[PDB]
Amino acid sequence: DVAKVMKTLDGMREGLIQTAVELGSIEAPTGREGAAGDYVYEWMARNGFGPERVGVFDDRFNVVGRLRGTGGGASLSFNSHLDTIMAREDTARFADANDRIYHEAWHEEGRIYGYSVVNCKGPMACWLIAAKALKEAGAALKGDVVLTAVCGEIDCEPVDEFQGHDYLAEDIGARYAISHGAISDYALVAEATNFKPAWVEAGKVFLKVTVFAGPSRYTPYVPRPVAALDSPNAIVRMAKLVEALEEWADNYEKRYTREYGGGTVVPKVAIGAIRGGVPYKIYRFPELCSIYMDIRLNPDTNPLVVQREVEAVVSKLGLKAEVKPFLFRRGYEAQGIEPLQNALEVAHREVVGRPTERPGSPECSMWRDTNPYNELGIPSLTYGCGGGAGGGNTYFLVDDMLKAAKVYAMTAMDLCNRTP
Amino acid sequence: DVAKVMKTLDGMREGLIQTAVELGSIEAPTGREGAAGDYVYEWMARNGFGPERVGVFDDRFNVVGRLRGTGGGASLSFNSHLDTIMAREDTARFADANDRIYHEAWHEEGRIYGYSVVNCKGPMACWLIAAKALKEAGAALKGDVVLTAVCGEIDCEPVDEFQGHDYLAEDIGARYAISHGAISDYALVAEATNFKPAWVEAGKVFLKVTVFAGPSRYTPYVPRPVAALDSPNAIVRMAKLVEALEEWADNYEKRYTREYGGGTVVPKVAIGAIRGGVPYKIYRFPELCSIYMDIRLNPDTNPLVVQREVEAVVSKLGLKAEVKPFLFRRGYEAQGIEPLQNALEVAHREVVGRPTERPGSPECSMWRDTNPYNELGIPSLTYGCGGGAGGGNTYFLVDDMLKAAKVYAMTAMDLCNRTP
Ligand SMILES: Nc1ccc([N+](=O)[O-])cc1C(=O)O
Ligand SMILES: Nc1ccc([N+](=O)[O-])cc1C(=O)O
Repeated sequence: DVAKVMKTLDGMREGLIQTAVELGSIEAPTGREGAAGDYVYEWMARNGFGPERVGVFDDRFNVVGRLRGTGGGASLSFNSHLDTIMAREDTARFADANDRIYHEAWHEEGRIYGYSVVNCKGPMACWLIAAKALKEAGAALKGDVVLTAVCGEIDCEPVDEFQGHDYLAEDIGARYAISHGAISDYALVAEATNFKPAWVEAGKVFLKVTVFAGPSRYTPYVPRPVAALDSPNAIVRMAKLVEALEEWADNYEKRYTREYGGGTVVPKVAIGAIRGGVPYKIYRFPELCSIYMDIRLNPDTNPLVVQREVEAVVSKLGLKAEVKPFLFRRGYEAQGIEPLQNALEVAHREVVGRPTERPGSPECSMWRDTNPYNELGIPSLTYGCGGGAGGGNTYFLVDDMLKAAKVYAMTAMDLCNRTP
Repeated sequence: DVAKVMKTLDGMREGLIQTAVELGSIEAPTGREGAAGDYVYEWMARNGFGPERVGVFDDRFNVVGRLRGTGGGASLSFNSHLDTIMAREDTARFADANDRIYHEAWHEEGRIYGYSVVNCKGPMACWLIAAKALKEAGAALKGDVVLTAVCGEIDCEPVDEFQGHDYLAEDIGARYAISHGAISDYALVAEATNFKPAWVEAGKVFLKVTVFAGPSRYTPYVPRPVAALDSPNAIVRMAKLVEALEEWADNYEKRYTREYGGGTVVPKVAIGAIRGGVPYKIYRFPELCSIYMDIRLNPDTNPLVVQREVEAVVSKLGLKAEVKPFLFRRGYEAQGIEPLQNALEVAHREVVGRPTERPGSPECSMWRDTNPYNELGIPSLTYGCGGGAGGGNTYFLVDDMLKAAKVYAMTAMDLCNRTP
């Protein structure tokens, strides 16, 4: 069998690239994934995978389709996300929000370009094609192959005045699709891991640290000189608190590094946002300033601890602040992952030509949709071509992309013909 | 301390009753919890718990407020749900959809009447008041008391053409509130358990069993006689398939009963809805009919197994059908429950007057929002007065409700002054 499907895949090298660019071209930042979902649904429908739209919202939804199998075999889920990182105008976070790389996809040489291709339509293109090859090559599987394309993968979260349809992400994402029928025995989340598989990822907790000072004064009355930490202007104390927290962050990752069978989890910290006062009434400095922190957790850390740590860092400075968490997610290590691990490995060795190696710590210390599957007892690991977008890589090598498709296919033929 | 708060609660017995009826009277079936959330938000705000609205939709949201503590202590979460079971016009499921009991609440004697009070504003009223007592009695707590009132508790799930805002429930419910900041060291879910605490609850999986027959014929051409199982009318084969599944259902609970520390899980089965063809074009019998089954799971059952079981029940009749699951949730047993269990137990003995006993199997075999807390590592158990609405009880005794408020208060006083 395996030789039939392999030759078949070489048949669709063009189809592989096209699907990637066509998908890559669609503007699909988190919050506008609908357009891409429609493309995949049609693509899936067109190929007889009989898709369904699972979603909280009618313009933000997941697509679940499946390649039915003869019967009595393990079922494997293939997963990737619809949304992309950069919106068309994200001038807040990028110095150059207009680079072509951020919002398009193209074939400039035996490689494919576009942040929207690396994350994450390139991998999705791969298993979409791999499923096509099996069906068209009429391969024999006893188990179903489930094709899950999800939305809201990326870590956008509502906070404060940003609530609802536009800001939601992972709550309406893969975990929704699963809890509403996209279940299988094992699941392979396809993302760029550089052909290295990982069965651990990290949780996270988001803290909104607000520091209090005051009292506000009309600028002609502001009192100086005063020590930074005793400033009445909360932006100034925040300045100090930011630098203390930056050192805490430096140590946090070292202390909480944990090595797992699945990978080595090095959980980092970052201050994603800050805001105090409003730009259109600055005549009075603000009595409070806020920062938004992204703290990663290894699978074994309780977020309440981390809050208390950050609470402590604040107390050491004699500041008065409110540390409040507005997001908490858990990271998991796969249990019972072996069958999929093994199936993947044989395929990998056959195609790539060498054993799989330990993934880099960053690839095991982030959020990937393996956590929802593992959360619900569907053993999951992540594996794909290219290097991580957060790295960040900007292209894929079509040969690599073609290899990944073979591995996905072979993994399926292997695993799906084993009885659970 | 404990006596100060106890005398205080007798101070607010009427407020206890008023709060329940006022809350019970609000029409708040799942899908319209908005009016009630607003009520609680203002109630919470009026009393200084500084509430916040956590929700996916602006008319369906959870309310989280908290009674701040001095510092360096464990924090305890109190939880109850806003929604009620029966909508004002639910003529589809109830023979008398107009009974006063289904949609209102009233104080007719030392007891309070109303399905909306038993499930679930009676308990919510209890701890809302308990929080009031502590604050008003200036009791000493080192840790926060978190007041979480949620929506989408009840098992309404979107399916088929019923998707979106109106049909969503627990996905936007408590698990949303927690994943977005309503975290504590421990959590107590207040519902009617008959003053027996349980820290295990059951999962569930929903299957849409669709059976195919045919071919369609205009009534004057329908062929008879034919055996039931060979009928062209898909409603007829379904009649046979329903009785097979009913016998499978009788056995399922016996085979899968499991005993846990938190309780004994007896997982039942039920066929909640059926529909084949449409009432406004009956001249042609339908080539397919569907039933929607609600299958509970003990925490250790894999939803994939139960599907194969039912797929089997179909295959044994030689029927061709499509068994597809459209909901899957997991049931959990609490881990690390001891501190709450004990804190609860001491209060119970003092107020109720005797040791606590094992809960009834139904109360451990359902869905309660303890599963979301436990899923995310917050040990949780459920305890409240009265007997379960699913039973279904139709009233609460004002005395028992007052006791339950005393227990909640005492639990908080104990637990919140322990350091984690
Ligand atoms: N899961 C991810 C989420 C976000 C980003 N990013 O760089 O914005 C990358 C990945 C990834 O898979 O590499
Ligand atoms: N959590 C529940 C959900 C539904 C129902 N019901 O009878 O429809 C009852 C309860 C309960 O708590 O007893």
